[PDB]
Amino acid sequence: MSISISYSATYGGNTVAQYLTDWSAYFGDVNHRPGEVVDGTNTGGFNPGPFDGTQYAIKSTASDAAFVADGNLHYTLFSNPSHTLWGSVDTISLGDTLAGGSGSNYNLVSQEVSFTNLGLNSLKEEGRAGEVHKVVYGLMSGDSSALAGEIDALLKAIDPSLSVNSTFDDLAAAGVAHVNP
Ligand code: HEM
Repeated sequence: MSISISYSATYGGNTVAQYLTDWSAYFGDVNHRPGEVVDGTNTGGFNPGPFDGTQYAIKSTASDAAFVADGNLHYTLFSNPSHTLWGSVDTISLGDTLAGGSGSNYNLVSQEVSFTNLGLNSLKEEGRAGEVHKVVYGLMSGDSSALAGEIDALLKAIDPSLSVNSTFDDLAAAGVAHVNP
């Protein structure tokens, strides 16, 4: 299935690339790094978890920004290859004001953009070189490059004219993106 994008009308005139840069600047970096994960404040969480589920979500420690990844996800924690997120991601949703987690599915109250039918898939054995790992860990760490590259490849696979340098409105014109009510 080809990529499909939903977006808040607010961002219609933004390029996908520019939106991702800005969102990442707003989320910042949760400092999910050696020596810097010392409590539960920058781990994020799995649904149902603790180390697997159909969602991973994390809140910014710098702002209200948050994201949710939907799919079939597994985190190795200390087990070799350590600190690898692997499995499949179908959807990534970016925005503000995370809700749920506790019997409810994670969801953003302000879902700004959502990218679905991503068909990302990574095996455990790929370790931290897996596309799933790099995409999500990038977002955690203030670098939306990996996500941008993946969306870019999925748009181009539809047609070489479509890319992250298109606006959301451009992609809606091309039938690939859709404004949220
Ligand atoms: C429940 C969720 C998670 C928990 C409890 C968790 C726990 C940890 C802890 C405790 C560390 C630090 C280890 C140390 O300082 O010795 C760590 C590091 C790390 N975690 Fe996570 N983590 C979670 C989710 C994620 C996710 C979703 C990713 C990737 C998308 C990830 C990637 C990493 C990476 C790359 C490191 C750095 C390891 C290194 O450079 O050696 N973690 N994690």
